[PDB]
Amino acid sequence: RIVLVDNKCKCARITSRIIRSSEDPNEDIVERNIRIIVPLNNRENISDPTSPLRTRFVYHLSDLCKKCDPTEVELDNQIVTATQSNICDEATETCYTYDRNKCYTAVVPLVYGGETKMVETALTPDACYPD
Amino acid sequence: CHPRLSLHRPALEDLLLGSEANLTCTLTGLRDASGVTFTWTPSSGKSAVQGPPERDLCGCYSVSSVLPGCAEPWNHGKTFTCTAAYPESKTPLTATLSKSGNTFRPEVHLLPPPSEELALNELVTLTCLARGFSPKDVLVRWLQGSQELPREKYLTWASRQEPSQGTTTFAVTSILRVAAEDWKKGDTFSCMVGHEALPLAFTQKTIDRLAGKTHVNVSVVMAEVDGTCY
Amino acid sequence: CHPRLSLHRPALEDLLLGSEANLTCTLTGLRDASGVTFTWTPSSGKSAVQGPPERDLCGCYSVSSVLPGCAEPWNHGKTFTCTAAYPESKTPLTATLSKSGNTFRPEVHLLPPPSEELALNELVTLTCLARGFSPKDVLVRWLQGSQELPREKYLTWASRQEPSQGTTTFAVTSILRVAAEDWKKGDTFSCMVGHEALPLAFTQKTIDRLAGTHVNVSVVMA
Amino acid sequence: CHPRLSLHRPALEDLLLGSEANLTCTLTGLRDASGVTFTWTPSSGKSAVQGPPERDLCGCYSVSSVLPGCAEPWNHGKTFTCTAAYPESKTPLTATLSKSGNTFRPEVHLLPPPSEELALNELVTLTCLARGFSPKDVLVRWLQGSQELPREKYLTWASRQEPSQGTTTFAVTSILRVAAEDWKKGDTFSCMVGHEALPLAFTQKTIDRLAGKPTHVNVSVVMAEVDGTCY
Amino acid sequence: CHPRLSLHRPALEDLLLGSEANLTCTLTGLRDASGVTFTWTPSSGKSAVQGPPERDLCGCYSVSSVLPGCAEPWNHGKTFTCTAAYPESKTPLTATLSKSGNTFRPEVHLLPPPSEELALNELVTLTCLARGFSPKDVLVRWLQGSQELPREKYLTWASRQEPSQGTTTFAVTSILRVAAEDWKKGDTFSCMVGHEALPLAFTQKTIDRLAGKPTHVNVSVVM
Amino acid sequence: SPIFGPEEVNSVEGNSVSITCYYPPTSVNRHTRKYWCRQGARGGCITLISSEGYVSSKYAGRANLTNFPENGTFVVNIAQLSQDDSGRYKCGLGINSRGLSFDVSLEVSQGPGLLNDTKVYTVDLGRTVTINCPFKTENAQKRKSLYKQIGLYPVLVIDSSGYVNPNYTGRIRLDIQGTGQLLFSVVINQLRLSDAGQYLCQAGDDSNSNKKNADLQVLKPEPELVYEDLRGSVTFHCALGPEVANVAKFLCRQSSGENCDVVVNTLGKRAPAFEGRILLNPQDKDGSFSVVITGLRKEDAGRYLCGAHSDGQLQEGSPIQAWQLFVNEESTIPRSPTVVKGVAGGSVAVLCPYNRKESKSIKYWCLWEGAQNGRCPLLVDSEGWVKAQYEGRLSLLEEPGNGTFTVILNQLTSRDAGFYWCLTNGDTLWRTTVEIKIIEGEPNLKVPGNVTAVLGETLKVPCHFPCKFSSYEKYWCKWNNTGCQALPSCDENSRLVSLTLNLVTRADEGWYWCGVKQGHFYGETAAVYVAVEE
Amino acid sequence: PMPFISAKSSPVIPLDGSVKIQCQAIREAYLTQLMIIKNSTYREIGRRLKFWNETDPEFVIDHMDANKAGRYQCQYRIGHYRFRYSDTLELVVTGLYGKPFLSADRGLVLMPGENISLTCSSAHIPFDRFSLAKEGELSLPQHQSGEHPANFSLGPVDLNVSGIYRCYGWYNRSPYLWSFPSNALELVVT
Amino acid sequence: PMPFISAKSSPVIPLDGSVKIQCQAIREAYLTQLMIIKNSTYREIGRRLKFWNETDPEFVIDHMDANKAGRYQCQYRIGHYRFRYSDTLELVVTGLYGKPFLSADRGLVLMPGENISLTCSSAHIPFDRFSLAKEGELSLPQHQSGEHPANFSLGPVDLNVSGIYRCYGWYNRSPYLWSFPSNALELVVT
Ligand SMILES: *[C@@H]1O[C@H](CO)[C@@H](O[C@@H]2O[C@H](CO)[C@@H](O)[C@H](O)[C@H]2NC(C)=O)[C@H](O)[C@H]1NC(C)=O
Ligand SMILES: *[C@@H]1O[C@H](CO)[C@@H](O[C@@H]2O[C@H](CO)[C@@H](O)[C@H](O)[C@H]2NC(C)=O)[C@H](O)[C@H]1NC(C)=O
Ligand SMILES: *[C@@H]1O[C@H](CO)[C@@H](O)[C@H](O)[C@H]1NC(C)=O
Ligand SMILES: *[C@@H]1O[C@H](CO)[C@@H](O)[C@H](O)[C@H]1NC(C)=O
Repeated sequence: RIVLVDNKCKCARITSRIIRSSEDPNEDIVERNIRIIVPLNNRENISDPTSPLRTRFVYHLSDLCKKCDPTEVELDNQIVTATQSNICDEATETCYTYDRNKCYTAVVPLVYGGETKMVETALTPDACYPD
Repeated sequence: CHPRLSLHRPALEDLLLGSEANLTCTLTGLRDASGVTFTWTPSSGKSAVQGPPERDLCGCYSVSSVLPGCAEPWNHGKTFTCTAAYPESKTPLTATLSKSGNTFRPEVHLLPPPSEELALNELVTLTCLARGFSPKDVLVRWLQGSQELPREKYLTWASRQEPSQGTTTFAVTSILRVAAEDWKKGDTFSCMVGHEALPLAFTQKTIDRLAGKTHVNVSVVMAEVDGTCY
Repeated sequence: CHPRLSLHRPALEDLLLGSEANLTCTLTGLRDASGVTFTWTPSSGKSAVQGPPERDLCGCYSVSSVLPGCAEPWNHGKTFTCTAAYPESKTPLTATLSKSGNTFRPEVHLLPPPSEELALNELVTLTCLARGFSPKDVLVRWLQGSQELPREKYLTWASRQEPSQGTTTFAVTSILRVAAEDWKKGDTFSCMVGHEALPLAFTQKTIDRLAGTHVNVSVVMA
Repeated sequence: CHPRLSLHRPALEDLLLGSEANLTCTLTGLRDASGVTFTWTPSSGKSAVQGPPERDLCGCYSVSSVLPGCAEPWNHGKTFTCTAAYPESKTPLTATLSKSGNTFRPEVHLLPPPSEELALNELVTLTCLARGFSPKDVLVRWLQGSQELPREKYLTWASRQEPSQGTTTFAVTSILRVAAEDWKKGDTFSCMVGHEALPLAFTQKTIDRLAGKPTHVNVSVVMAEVDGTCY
Repeated sequence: CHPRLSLHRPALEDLLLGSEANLTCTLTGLRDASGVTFTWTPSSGKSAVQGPPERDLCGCYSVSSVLPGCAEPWNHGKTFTCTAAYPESKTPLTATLSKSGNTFRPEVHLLPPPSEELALNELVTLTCLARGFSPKDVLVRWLQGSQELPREKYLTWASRQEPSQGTTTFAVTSILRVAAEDWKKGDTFSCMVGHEALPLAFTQKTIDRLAGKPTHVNVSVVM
Repeated sequence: SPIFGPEEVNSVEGNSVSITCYYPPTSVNRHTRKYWCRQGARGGCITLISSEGYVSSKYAGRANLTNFPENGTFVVNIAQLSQDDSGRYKCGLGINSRGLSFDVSLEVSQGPGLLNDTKVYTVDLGRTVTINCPFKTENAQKRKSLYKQIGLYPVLVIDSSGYVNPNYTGRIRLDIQGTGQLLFSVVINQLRLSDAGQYLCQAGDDSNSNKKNADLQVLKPEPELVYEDLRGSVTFHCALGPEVANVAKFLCRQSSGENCDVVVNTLGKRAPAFEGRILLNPQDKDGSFSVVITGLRKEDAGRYLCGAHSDGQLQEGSPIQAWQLFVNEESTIPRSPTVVKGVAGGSVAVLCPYNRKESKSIKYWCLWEGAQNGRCPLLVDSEGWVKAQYEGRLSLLEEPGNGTFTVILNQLTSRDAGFYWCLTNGDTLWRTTVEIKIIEGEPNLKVPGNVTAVLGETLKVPCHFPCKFSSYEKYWCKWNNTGCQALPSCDENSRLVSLTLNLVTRADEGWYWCGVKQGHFYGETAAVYVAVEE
Repeated sequence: PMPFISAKSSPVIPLDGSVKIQCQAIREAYLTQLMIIKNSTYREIGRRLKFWNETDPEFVIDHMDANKAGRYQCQYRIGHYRFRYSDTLELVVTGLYGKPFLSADRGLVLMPGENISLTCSSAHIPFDRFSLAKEGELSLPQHQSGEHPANFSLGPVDLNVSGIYRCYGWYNRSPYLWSFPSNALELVVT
Repeated sequence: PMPFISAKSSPVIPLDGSVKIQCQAIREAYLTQLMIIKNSTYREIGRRLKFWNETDPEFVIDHMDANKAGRYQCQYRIGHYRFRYSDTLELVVTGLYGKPFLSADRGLVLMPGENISLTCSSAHIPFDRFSLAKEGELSLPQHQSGEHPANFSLGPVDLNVSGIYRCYGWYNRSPYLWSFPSNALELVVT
């Protein structure tokens, strides 16, 4: 099962496989599985006050599979760096689930003594430790 | 009575919100006057002030000494020892301490108001529960949307050691009375809990009028499925 | 020290659950005069007894007087007057105490555990909140099914005055962490709050699973 | 015929693969002789290539000169002022050109083989359609796996401007034929499109039988009421 | 300048859409009088009048002869040789006219739009690929539904020769960009490719949304 | 997935056990809660102990979970085990319901006791064992035999008349030592796995029949868990006993069909897949050699059975030593190029990575060489030693200095291709293998040949470069034993970067370079020699 | 023997009107043209390029006038040079001359076994001929006369004869120019 | 009038035994104590704290001893001040004196209409009284004599009267301390 994409921030796992048959070589099987985890306890944006819950989740197969990381290709005698997709414009995508391996903080006003302080909280505490 | 000396750790508010947190050593049980001398292990700009004496229980002089600028060493873990020497003594009193080890991270929780409080439709009670941390020092705050609620509009209790199911752990609870019309309008209420062990020294849990549910329905489209994934 | 006289109401625990409820009149700061007279003008019912001195603030001969059998008069609503004296001045020390009115029953709410605790399959926290009672006193206790839990298996906070504007009311909170196996078995867990304003003197509320959910999902696939 | 001067932009293939930004300035219609002179404003390469007096149809004489260069001045927006002073003109003429502005990046599309072409199981066509790029020039190269194929195995069309949907844009196609066994086996074919407007000046799109239209899809939706991180 | 003779053929558009199949056997370059004489080996009796006497680029006189009264009824494959004359030296100029065989029928495929352009829900780019015809002559027309789109509604590249083994073949492509709403509604687009090798002189391929029947999408939901 | 621990742990009642589970040292993992649950019939982990201060009532006082971030592991020390602990626990991280766990089937069994009529004997597979059995003094010269109670009936395996069973040919001996001894010993060499069971003694067919039941059990090796990264390296310190210090050592690899697939023998054998990346160091006095396998991959994880045999193949009677390799696949090792194409006469510049913690160590560049069991000698070291044969045409610069160092090798030839390794002096050692393929073509940087100058004469030497390199910085870096250093300061145009030497002295003679670098990363280079004559 | 050409509207189209014409589609035709016969020659007015299998070639003519009236025919291109023709159709224009007068000698409720004759004529118009047109007919009327007292005999009428009838003038010099509609009569048969 | 109290185990119990005693649930009673009777005083022996509406409170006593035997009464608590009580049962100790001898004048197969009397006596014990217990009874036996030849008449026996009969000594000074079970008699009535 060759994994095609594991989009963490939208949390879609797309895998593919080929099932052949030793007869009539036109009924070949190409199977693609898309597993989607849909949160029911996450705000629309990643912020505290926002659209108390998100009820509409849209999953476009053309944005799950995007790869906005350059690769190296050797054409004739030289290696050249090349992108691999068009729709990865600089990021601003709004995806649903949290990234287990990435920080997600927030900033909140508070009062201390004779001053106001804009404290930084931790919406995902495990992944935010300065090491 | 018998003189007593103890080192009091800085208040958690100044630790998690204040740049500088002082460390104090308090003394009691004086005999006739206060001619005490206070010394500490470090001497990097320790411009400590002796201060004036006070009155203890049933009458007795008592003076305490404060060392400011004990934030960076506190993070590092330096040992702080306060030594007190009064004229009516032969061996000065010592009290040593250091930043506590074996810390744990609170498991903050928000609870929606009970259904039996929505029926009366006058005021609803929101509960915050910060549970399961080793050092008893915890901070609780509430917010309406993104704006902080006044410190007098919610009740926060004291940090108590919950029964030991492992290491010794501490729990705190707080409640807030909020308008039923405001609750139903669509405002979101947050509880921010602060601690030493927490990653960024703070965390928060937010709740709204839909959280805890019901018959909420959601839609997913999955536009193109046979769409040349690459 | 400084002389000081005070009178403390009977505890709610022994009044509601115990057999005999005391009534402590305490005098402190004397530091002498072991022959202190403790008498009450309501010289009726039971006979007042004395109490040995103890150390208070390292310099006070704290003396306490206790009057067993005070449950019935307390419920009736008698007014108690404690009297004492010291050899310093020519005036005695007198204090008064009576059961206050304007009592409001608590509004007991047993909240469910948060959903972020059932995933870890560890102890799940049930919280019980009692709100809106006038007298500072209150009992909170827990039951798992039909049996009480020893007071070391759960945590109860003190009763605190709930910041309000209309009237003075006090609220208390408790949490009991029950094994996730117990919570998922289907067992019922209840919190009893005892009070004097309640005509029944004890209100209990219960929660379990399957109390109070259903999500409909629409798929399109173009 | 008529003495006319023109300038040509540097060939893209010599600009993307390497850095040789060699220009071209062509004068056509020499009156009687080949007594022409050339001059560029940035006279750094004083040994400019003076092309031989080549002939053309209908008794036409042309002298095309090539200035060797590098991608640095060209991509930095340099100004070129090739001239000519053929005797038949009483006043020298000048030509000017430079890097084009307002460039849109191509939207490369690698399209799998058509549905009915796979039935024959003899050869399959892979199309690489660039689209929307404003400058006329673009490079299309093809790879089978990681080894680039020779330019003699695929057909690539010109860049003909597409009908004006507001602004002027171009588009090119490039078919590459593959043994059907290679496709049905599971090899991966890539199309590399190189255009000036792109950030890296290169992009690629890779397709294999797994990254095409699948005959069956099994989609499972999982709800996460507790917390959305999905380890 | 230098005189020369060239014989053309009618454009495929005229052959497949009208009766203006007028051959041409013209001369480029002329600096003498009108001493022109044209002869065609066919003697069908049609009109072979001289066309417009005009000039060409670079101050050259060009005389063109057409076949207005004949629509090229040479399905048998006539030689149709034309010879010109001039007052120049004693060497008349004759043209070469022959019919190339080995005609190959075009193979036309209509490619559904790329998914990325479907997602943006603005437009979709339907591509028509005509590959594998021996004569380098083909014309591509588009239809939306049943109405033939105007010639400014699409784009077409030239006809280029494709790499192969031994046999020679050409190819061409075209793109029709249509608003995403039109594609999603279900409106059926079509590509017509006209080539000589086809018995009916036109091949049609139709494409519309929901063209993939054999797909077996499966949706399951768990808790 | 990435969590690795003992796939099966064995122990006995009331005996402490320790389960080590490895995880990536990512900052998220080290601070994520580590649990140790026990899946049951309800399909849900019931966390039994966690790193967030929770110990179950049952595991209270008899267990503790301690997590070491530096190693990247956590240990679950469980005391006072019982047969009821036999089950499939799960290591892991974070929320139980997710899939970041590693199933661990811990099984325990009750020990013996109260049985004084039966003996026991446990020894490592393929070793030598002996059992001593007495016979009654009444039997002076009487038959002595060993009976094997196989199932329904017993069979003779050895007698006193020289009879030897076909199943024990040449590896079983009966011994009657002198000094007035009336006790017989049975010694078996090269123990197998087909001899476990109960044996009996017998002294003739007389009424004495001094029998004594005994038991024979063979213990397999315990896999020593190794948790390495993708494209990293593994080391096997095979230290078998001295008694097999002169036998042919082999390094098998188990599979599904329990069939060996030898990776590296001591008889000059080696699997094609592991070509050019596996060493075989010579054994020391006691036999302690190291087998290094670099260039780890997805399929290079499995059970390795390093042992000894006469022919070098796994067979019954061979002492072995098991292992278990787990390739992380969540590797933090940069995926540097594995193949470098060099142009004959041109040059390369290979960026060899290391760990940023050992930036102060010293580096090594090793030409891999086969033609033996395996070898890997140094060519250049960071301290300033350069091989004799590679003078002037090799350098190892610590210029990137942030987890990588460059190795520059110019004057490539057809004999300069092949695998190469990079080494350091640190503990966290990745032996990244890079292959140099030689391709025929014109070097980008033109060398001009090696030049001679007269004493005290200014010498000008230019080297031409493409203007694709015009963007890159251009340098010369006169070569020295410790390391070449760019000469102090030179191209008028897109080509011809020059060097000028005002005077020529005996110290100036030697090798010089000309090359390019992209700020801090180096590239193609060419080399020349400057000689002095009079 | 030939493809049929129908008109989706009545062949008597008034001035500044519209009409839709449908020809019998043949799949083997890749081009279909509408030809108007004038001066014994063809003239293309509508072209359709398609392989019709489900629908049929529908052409629309708007602003009906004398120039556009006449004989229409669909010409199909089969193969490289083959041509397949169809039947002819006629289109006329109404509203160029005055309305004649039409009457009947019966009560317009004649029994199915009765005979009714219609007289159409004009007094102030030199109309050479007259034509009786029944409303709703998609084909040109077959009832015409040559004399001034245009007589139309129906004989043994039946239910199919029921309908609305009108009369239109007809000039021999203007074959396809018809006059304004005359008074309408409902010749209901029951 | 008063809520009942019952024992789920047989009142007869040897040394080191256990018995479960059940009270009656009262809806408003927020406490249910199982009390003791000794010198007309109350000493807590059990306490169940719950508003009982679904099941009756039960109290289990183990390690039965001489001090534990006696009178048991169930006391509730209504409201803040109201007290209420329940019935009173008795539990006794057995097995501290010699086992008396029991005999039957009949054959132990007495018909349902016959009369059978049981004689319990001992020769080496000064037993003041004797008690005749029957197996299966959940409360104290109602048969007890005063003379050394303790006679217990059954009169018109029936099916319900059938069972196992035993005799136990009884001292006036120690009501809740009995002797070992006597020789069981299987009085079967058929
Ligand atoms: C761009 O055009 C220039 C025109 O001079 C080419 O430069 C010549 O390249 C050839 C290749 O061998 C050399 O022999 C000549 O000496 C070069 N000319 C000069 C003046 O040096 C250059 O090669 C062209 N670029 C490409 C990529 O073809
Ligand atoms: C470069 O000049 C030196 C001058 O000593 C020549 O010497 C040999 O260089 C090669 C390098 O490939 C060494 O392996 C030999 O050991 C050198 N010779 C001696 C005697 O040490 C060298 O031939 C010149 N390079 C050429 C001609 O390509
Ligand atoms: C520490 O002591 C200094 C000196 O009195 C004071 O200015 C400062 O506010 C103190 N900081 C604390 C108590 O955090
Ligand atoms: C009085 O207080 C003591 C100790 O708090 C308690 O044990 C006792 O039950 C109370 N009542 C009486 C009557 O002693």
